Amino acid sequence: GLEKLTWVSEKKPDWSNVQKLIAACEATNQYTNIGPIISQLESFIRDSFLIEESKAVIVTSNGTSALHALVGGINRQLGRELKFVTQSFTFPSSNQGPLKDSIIVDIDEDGGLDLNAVKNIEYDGIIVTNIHGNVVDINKYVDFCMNHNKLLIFDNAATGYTFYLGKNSCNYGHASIISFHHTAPFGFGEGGCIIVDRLYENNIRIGLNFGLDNSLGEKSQYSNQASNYRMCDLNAAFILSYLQNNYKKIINRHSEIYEIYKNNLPKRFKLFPNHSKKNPVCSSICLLFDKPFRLDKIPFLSRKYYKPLDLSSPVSLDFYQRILCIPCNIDLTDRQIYEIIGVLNEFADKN
Amino acid sequence: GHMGLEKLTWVSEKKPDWSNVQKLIAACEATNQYTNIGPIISQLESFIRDSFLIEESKAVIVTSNGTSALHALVGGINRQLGRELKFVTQSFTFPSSNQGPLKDSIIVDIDEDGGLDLNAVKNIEYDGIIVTNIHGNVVDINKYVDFCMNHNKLLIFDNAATGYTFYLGKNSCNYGHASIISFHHTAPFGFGEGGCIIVDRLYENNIRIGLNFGLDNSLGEKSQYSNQASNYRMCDLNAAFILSYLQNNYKKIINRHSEIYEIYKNNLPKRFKLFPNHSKKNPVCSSICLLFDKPFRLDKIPFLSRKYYKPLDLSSPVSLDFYQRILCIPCNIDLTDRQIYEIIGVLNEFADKN
Ligand SMILES: Cc1ncc(COP(=O)(O)O)c(/C=N/[C@H]2[C@H](O)[C@@H](O)[C@@H](OP(=O)(O)OP(=O)(O)OC[C@H]3O[C@@H](n4ccc(=O)[nH]c4=O)[C@H](O)[C@@H]3O)O[C@@H]2C)c1O
Ligand SMILES: Cc1ncc(COP(=O)(O)O)c(/C=N/[C@H]2[C@H](O)[C@@H](O)[C@@H](OP(=O)(O)OP(=O)(O)OC[C@H]3O[C@@H](n4ccc(=O)[nH]c4=O)[C@H](O)[C@@H]3O)O[C@@H]2C)c1O
Ligand SMILES: [Cl-]
Ligand SMILES: [Cl-]
Ligand SMILES: [Cl-]
Ligand SMILES: [Cl-]
Ligand code: NA
Repeated sequence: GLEKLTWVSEKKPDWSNVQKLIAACEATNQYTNIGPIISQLESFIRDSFLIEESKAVIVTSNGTSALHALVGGINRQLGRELKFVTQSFTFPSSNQGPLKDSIIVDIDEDGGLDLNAVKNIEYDGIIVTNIHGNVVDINKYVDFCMNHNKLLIFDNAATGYTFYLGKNSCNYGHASIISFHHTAPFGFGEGGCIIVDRLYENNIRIGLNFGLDNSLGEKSQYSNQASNYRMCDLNAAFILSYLQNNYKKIINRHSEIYEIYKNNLPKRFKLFPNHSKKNPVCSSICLLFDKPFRLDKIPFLSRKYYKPLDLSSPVSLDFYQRILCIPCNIDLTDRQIYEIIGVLNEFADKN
Repeated sequence: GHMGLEKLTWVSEKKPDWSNVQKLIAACEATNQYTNIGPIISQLESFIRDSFLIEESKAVIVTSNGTSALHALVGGINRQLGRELKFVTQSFTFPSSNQGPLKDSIIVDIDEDGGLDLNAVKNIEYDGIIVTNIHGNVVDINKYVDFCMNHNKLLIFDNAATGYTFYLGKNSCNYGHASIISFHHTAPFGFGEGGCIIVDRLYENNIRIGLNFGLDNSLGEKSQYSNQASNYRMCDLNAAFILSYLQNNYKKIINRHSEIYEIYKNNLPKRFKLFPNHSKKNPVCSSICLLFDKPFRLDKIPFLSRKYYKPLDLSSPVSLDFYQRILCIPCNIDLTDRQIYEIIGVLNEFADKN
């Protein structure tokens, strides 16, 4: 039964629908530099993911370029290269591009950047990762950054539809980013999205286009903080089509998969720390064993994320050593989930 | 009075060969591998090598866009050498070469041949230079090669707009340590977004793993991200649209762009010159770049036309002079010879009155 597990659901273009969308590009020859699909996808994300009016929805080439475009747009707006802190327990994106010199601190046992490690250092802002659809105690980060006059970015690459105190977690902090990578529940190919305070929208949007704004004619000015960060309308069509056809099923079924693990926890495993009242929509089901173990002991498709960016961060390393990332996708059967739980019970008994 | 020119577009009308694109992407549907180097990437990199004639000494590495080809190239070389390398770029170019890992590159003027003024780096500390082959025109490539050899400097050609201009019998992309090309929709060979790195094999591995955050899955637990890396890879969906467009069009684009250049070469309007170019055969141009003898405004030209490049440093005098004197005329496979002569008619009329 577990032989046919896949990391990602089988995804295939709805060709008739993708062709209908890109017909708009064919009619004007505008397939990028903000063609006719970008507004359609940004709208659909706003309305389907429930983003608030005080937030821009800005699609980009990938989750990484969503984070980098966000920072570059903010840097240009403030006339300074801002210094960010990120947690060790995250993907490389938050220590690359305009963040290549970001400060790396440990997480606390609740899965997010340890606020204790930024008490006595110089920084403009923090990046907190909501791990694989799970969310931190978001209001403790909002409150701290408010009291210290710091920018707050949520790395929601893997966290497009987990609700915190009645709204999409993407609506908290000054900004968040989402990934539409093929491996994300909502993704298809490559893509990213910035959810950000309107204060920064214009500088971020022109910052996808080297800083250039055609509407300014002769005073259009590049920024050395910008790049080519835009989403191509081809990619926007594939992602919008996948979302139109699947987004509601993904939300419901991922929540149901979470329910089975929550009510049938395997022996000596705990759910990854989460602070949502309703079940999170996960990119994988993250469990923590009570002690370090190797993946090669687990006899079905599984992974460990995230190898600490700084291998010296103790909680990050402990989590990495104890974590199991189980496939979570709309192809999973309840039968496969109960078989996985039975295998992990057996794993615990032998280990 | 020129409704015959009302239909001019900057770019040829491009539409997917849906059957060809669907055939290519069926490889992705079979395995669910649409990115992270799916089954189309090797096919597009092979097609570019065989079609553009890239030597076996060079890796062909596709990327998300021409800007990411340049940035992934520099980020991979930075990782291999163990430091953030200092590049000089020319003011008369696109922003890409003063962004990302090049955000602090040194900017210098061009000489009147359209490339980086080598006399301007006399007393600078730098590791390499980036020279822009403007809109398919090439610089005296061997001048730059000899200089970078004598001075032990890395040489990158920004060929964003220059995928098939030959210098001494080989594609200009084959010269220096590396070049990059753009498959942006606005590029003759482009469709949507895309880029390509042509680079000495010495750097191939660091650049390829640098598309994937510096991670190498073949190292297992020793796989290690680099702060010099990013997400720079080309999505196989994009590879399929670009490959299909190249397969159907690249030979016609080379021949037709050469034919269009030939008409301008033999019917130059009064007081305009061809942008400087050092190839023996006609270049393959993203636009026909003419220099008027005097500064002028685009709003005097009664047909679709542009100016490139606004100088990155507006205190670069040769760069500003070119900008003020340049006219970038549409060059694509939809243009009729009849339209080109109506354009030259308009530009003689412009010249006599300015
Ligand atoms: C020397 C050099 N180096 C690097 C790069 C970076 O490559 P990449 O990252 O691929 O853009 C470039 C890129 N040059 C290109 C760039 O790709 C494109 O956006 C464009 O810039 P820009 O003129 O600012 O873009 P635009 O105003 O939106 O479009 C130019 C014309 O192109 C038309 N166009 C534009 C997009 C489209 O989908 N279809 C289309 O027909 C558009 O209607 C307009 O008529 O031209 C540049 C010369 C370069 O020239
Ligand atoms: C916290 C955080 N922040 C930022 C980003 C950056 O977003 P983006 O720039 O979109 O990747 C991310 C991205 N995380 C993702 C990333 O997008 C993806 O490449 C992947 O990384 P990695 O595990 O190194 O890649 P992989 O080894 O190629 O693929 C993981 C699995 O996914 C399967 N896969 C992969 C690609 C595909 O097309 N189809 C497919 O089935 C693949 O077969 C394998 O089983 O997972 C990360 C968790 C993040 O987790
Ligand atoms: Cl809640
Ligand atoms: Cl679908
Ligand atoms: Cl030659
Ligand atoms: Cl075609
Ligand atoms: Na054809």
